[PDB]
This record gives sequence, C-alpha cells and structure tokens, in this order.
Amino acid sequence: QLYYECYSDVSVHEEMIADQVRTEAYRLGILKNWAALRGKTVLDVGAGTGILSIFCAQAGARRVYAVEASAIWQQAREVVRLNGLEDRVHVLPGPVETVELPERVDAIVSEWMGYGLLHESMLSSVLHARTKWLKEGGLLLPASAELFVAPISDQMLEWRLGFWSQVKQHYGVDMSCMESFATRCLMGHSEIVVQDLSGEDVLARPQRFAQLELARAGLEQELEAGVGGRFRCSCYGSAPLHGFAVWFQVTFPGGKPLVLSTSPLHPATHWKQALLYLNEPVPVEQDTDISGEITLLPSPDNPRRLRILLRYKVGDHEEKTKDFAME
Amino acid sequence: QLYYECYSDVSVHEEMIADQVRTEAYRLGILKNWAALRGKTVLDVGAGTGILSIFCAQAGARRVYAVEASAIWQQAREVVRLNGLEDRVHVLPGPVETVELPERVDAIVSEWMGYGLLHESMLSSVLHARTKWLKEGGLLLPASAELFVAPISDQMLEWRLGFWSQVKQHYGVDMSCMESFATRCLMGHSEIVVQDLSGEDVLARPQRFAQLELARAGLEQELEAGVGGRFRCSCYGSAPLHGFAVWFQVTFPGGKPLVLSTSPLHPATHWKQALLYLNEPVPVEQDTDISGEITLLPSPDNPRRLRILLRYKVGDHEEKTKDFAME
Ligand SMILES: Nc1ncnc2c1ncn2[C@@H]1O[C@H](C[C@@H](N)CC[C@H](N)C(=O)O)[C@@H](O)[C@H]1O
Ligand SMILES: Nc1ncnc2c1ncn2[C@@H]1O[C@H](C[C@@H](N)CC[C@H](N)C(=O)O)[C@@H](O)[C@H]1O
Repeated sequence: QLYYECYSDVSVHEEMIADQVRTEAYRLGILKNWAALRGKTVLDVGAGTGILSIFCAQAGARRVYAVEASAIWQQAREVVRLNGLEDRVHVLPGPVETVELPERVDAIVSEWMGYGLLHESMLSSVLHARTKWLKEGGLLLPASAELFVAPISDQMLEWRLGFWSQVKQHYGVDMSCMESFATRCLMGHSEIVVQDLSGEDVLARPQRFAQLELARAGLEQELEAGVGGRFRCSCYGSAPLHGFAVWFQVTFPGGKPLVLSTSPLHPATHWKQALLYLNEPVPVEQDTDISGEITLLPSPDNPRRLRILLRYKVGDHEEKTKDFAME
Repeated sequence: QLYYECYSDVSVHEEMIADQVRTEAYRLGILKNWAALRGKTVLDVGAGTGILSIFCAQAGARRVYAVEASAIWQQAREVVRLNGLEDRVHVLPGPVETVELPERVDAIVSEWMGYGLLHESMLSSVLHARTKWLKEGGLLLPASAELFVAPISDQMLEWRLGFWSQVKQHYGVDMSCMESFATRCLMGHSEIVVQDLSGEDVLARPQRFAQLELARAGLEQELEAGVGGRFRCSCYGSAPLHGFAVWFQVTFPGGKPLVLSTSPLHPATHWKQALLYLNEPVPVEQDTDISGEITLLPSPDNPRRLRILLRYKVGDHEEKTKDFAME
C-alpha cells in the first residue's frame, strides 16, 4: 500500500495521551468544574485528537468548539463522531487566531504548556482567544501556572562525566583525560536540555520564582518582556552543582484546587524538566547559599523558541550569567 | 568559559565504551590472539578514542598505528600518552585510505560495524587498508561477519497500535479509530527502524542469510552489488507479524572462536537490531511458512547509507517486495 509521513504526528499525540498524569489531571480538572460547565459553551484551544473536548462534553457542556491547526484535526473529528458527539462538539481546522465561531464562549480549556512551560507553547494563542471569544467572567482551565527552580546535582550527568575515570577499573585502560573533554562537550554549551530528574538530583529546596494568572491584565506584554524572578536557597549537602532545573505546575479552578505538576519530586510527565547546566561543575557544601534570577524570554527569531537568562551566585563566588536557548 | 559543539562526539564514544558486550568482546578477542600479535605490528582502522589500540599493545603488539579521521583522534593521542604507550602506539589523523605508514602491518583490528552491519560502516575502509597495508597471510580482527533475519511480532509496536483501542477503558473516550491512523504512520513507510527487541518478539527461528569472510577475494564487489540471500522459516504460534528484524555477529579468529552477537536473544548492545516493518500487520498461526530474500545495498546518493531490499511471502499470500532505507 501507500507510504505516509505522519510518524511524528501519531507519536506526539500518543505521548500526550499515554501521559497518565497529564491526561487524568485534565479529566478530573474538567470534571471538578462540571457546575461551571454544565449547559455552557466551551472553546478547546489546540484540541489535538479531541480528548479534552470530549471530557468537556462529558462534564455537561452544551457545545464545544474544538479548534486545531495541525493535520490531526481530522482524527479529532472521527473521535468525536465515534463517541456520538457530532451534534455538540464541532472540530474547526486552522489557528484559533482566525477561526470563526458562531458565538462567544463561557469557558476555554487548553493544554498549551510546552517544555520549560513556554517553549513552543500555545499560551499566546490561548490569551488571544480569551480576549476575542471568552465571555466576561468566563472560565479558563487551567487558570494559573507557577514556575519553579532548584539547583541540581544531576546523578546521570555525574555518572557520564565520571565514566571516563572508571574505564581503568573495568578494562585496564586509563581514560581519565577524557573527563575534561566530556565536561566541555556536555556542559560547555548554552542549550536548554530537557531531561527527567528525581529527588535524588535536587540540591536545595525548590523555589517558586513566578506565577502566571492566565486571566490577568498585561500577561501578553509580560510574556514578551520576560517572565521570571529572583530566587535564593541553601544547599542540602556536599555535591557537585551542575546547574539548575526549571519546571512548572498548572492549577485548575476549584470544584482544593487540582494541580498538575512536573516537579522531579512528583510523578513523571512527558514534559520532564528543563535543565540549565553551568559550564562545569561547582563543588558545594551543606548550607552553601545560592541565589540568582531566572527569566523566560522569547527568542528574537521566533517568540515560541524558549530562551532562559540565568544570573546566579554560588556561595562567595562572583555572580555569573548564562544565556540559554532551546535547540 | 567557552562554548563548544562536541556533545555528539563524546556521546558516540561514551555509547561505544559503555557497551560492555562490545568492548569486552574486543578486549578478549584481541587478548585471545596474543600469540599472533606478540612482537608484531597492528593497524587499528578507525581508532576513535584509542582503546582497541591500547588493548593490542597490552596483548603484546610491538607497534600499533591508530588511524582516526574524526576530531576525536586528539583524545586518542592523550589516552595513549596517559597509558605510557607513546613509544609504541602512534595516532595518525585522517582517513586510512590516504594515511602514510612507515611499514606494512601484521594485523588489522577494527570496530567497523554499523547499524544493520553495513550502515555507515567502515568495512570498505578496512578492506582498502587490507589491500594496501596488510602483509600476506596477515590477521584481521574480527575475521568474519554473519547476518541473520527473523520474522517479528514487536511487542512494543503491538502496544502502540493497540493503545488507541484501550483509551476507552482508561479514560472513557473511544479512540479506536486512531488505530488505522497509527498503523499507517508507524508502519506505512520505507525507513529502516533501529530498535532493541528481545526473544519475546521473535516469531520463528532466526535464519543466517549471509556470511562475510573479510579476507576473501571479491568482497568489495559483493558489497557494491548487494550482500544477502534467501531465507525460509515457520512461525512459532499465533501473533501479528509486523515484519522482520536483521542483525549480525562478528567472529574473532580462535585462540572456540569468540563471537560478538547483536541478536535479540543475546545481551543487548548499542547496535540494537534493524527492523523492517510491513505496511500493516499480517496475522500468522503456528507453522505458517514465511520465505523471502534479503539484500543489503548501498544507497545511490551515498554508498554508506544502508538500503535493504526485502522480498517476502507469508503463507499462501503472494510474494511482496518492500525497499527500505536508513534515514
Ligand atoms: N494557534 C493554534 N491554534 C490551533 N491549534 C493550535 C495552535 N497552536 C498549537 N495548536 C495545536 O494545539 C495542540 C496542543 C496539544 N498540547 C494539546 C492536544 C489536545 N488538547 C490534548 O490535550 O491531547 C496541538 O495539537 C497543536 O497542533
Ligand atoms: N576511513 C576512515 N578512516 C579513519 N577513521 C575512520 C574512517 N571511517 C570511520 N572512521 C572512524 O572509525 C571509528 C569507528 C568506531 N566504531 C570505532 C572506535 C574505536 N576503535 C572503538 O572501538 O572504541 C570512528 O571513530 C570513526 O570516526
């Protein structure tokens, strides 16, 4: 039969739906808001395969507009039909910025978050839709996002760097000189690295450095100018500091609020964490103070390519700056 | 400090050295040939970080020429110095096709194998070096390669395809229509897929379909015209046939010969297996006959980009052909 070039399309959506933490958080977050959704109209921004739109219908929404710009909208329409909802869930192809709805809506639901929250995220589209299509006093799901940072001693990176000095003990050949080379290569760059960590990697109490209430005035301008803030923490114990991890949570309006977290201390998600490596490891001790500032920015070529500007000071070392971008 | 673009370089060599099966097979394969190497000269084709050249010195080689074309040759020279072998192991940058050695050699050692044995493999370079630099009656390590094929029921692919029909049981939304879409996307292409399998995936006894004795007359021409052969087998039981896996082993001349295998039935290696998916699954039963022909070819744009031409016949279905390439 025929050959197709949609491996990427299915794999992205499989990854999302198989993310139990993500998909169940949205299912429950939507269901917990049934009193606000029942008999009401909803706009699903970036509906993908349509599953959130169907969750909304199941929570009692009268009508759902499922807007999806990629080729996958066709599958969403099939999914809607298969669940017998073609009369109340309407799949509309194209960007939400130019879609034509027949009415303003009572609520917007969207899974818009990207790596590091803002990489290739749909947030500006959600905000555009809010301004254009959401009724006054209308509901946004989720309602807010919080950003966190922690210093890390990445156990996998420590193993990769230390590997070369262990070759002698396994094969009888000294390769310890490869360590400086591996350090330059794995850390001496300014790329944001997406990797999953666990609590074993966290070197101080995670710090909330920003909060975004998605309905708030001025957020579109804050995104352009940079989202972020200062942080300070104290190290748990002796370890090589490799840099910092950034992650987020989003919060659904209450029925306590339901929180979808991407912390390394919480169940893994497909978002993992966004890692900001220093150029080389820095030894730290118990109670070493670390302070800094983290700003999430658009890239100049592309506002949806995430840039992170890090200022940091470890102990009595002078403040340093490192300017990262997603690749 | 400075930023570098060598993440790829360290990661490739880390992967090789951390492949215990590979690295220990070469260590032992070389050591088992100490009587042939002792007091002799060796050419290491594609020396990388230099570890095989040092194994040769440790097996008693008088002199080793370590030829490496990529930037990593510099690290090999440092590794040699660190192990006190600068007097007998000489690292020479550039392709082996144009390197100038001061003498012909008694032996060639090389880790030349690529994915599917011949993707981006150094074999033609090894053969060039054999012709130009190896003394008559000289030793090649490894000495031979064998190629295997088996029909597979890929358990991970079965799960990915069947995932969509299971969404209803986990989230209350029917997405079974996504299955045809996922099948077209994941199987309806002609790319060779590199993936690790296990015995749970093997649907019939693996078949050897070719053997390459690396010293033999005419091998360079066989590589250009295509390496391969016919196979026949009978299925173990009822399962979806997804296609075929191809893998290899290489054999070191004897001190029984030491074999480095990349079979899914044997310890995993970084080579994994090369998977050839049909356009859609084919149901088979116990004792379903499967026959075919497999040919490994150069690509027209690039002789080192692997092409695999598959002819296959499942049961009483007509013979089919599918022409694959590495991406
Ligand atoms: N401006 C836009 N308008 C419409 N769709 C968009 C836009 N930007 C991104 N998308 C789509 O938004 C979807 C984002 C997904 N994270 C969410 C998929 C789906 N809602 C789910 O939760 O499984 C993707 O399918 C993108 O193709
Ligand atoms: N024609 C060539 N001449 C010299 N080096 C080559 C050539 N083709 C490939 N290479 C290098 O060959 C090496 C192949 C590696 N598989 C082996 C590395 C090393 N011998 C090891 O076993 O760890 C890589 O470092 C390639 O850069």
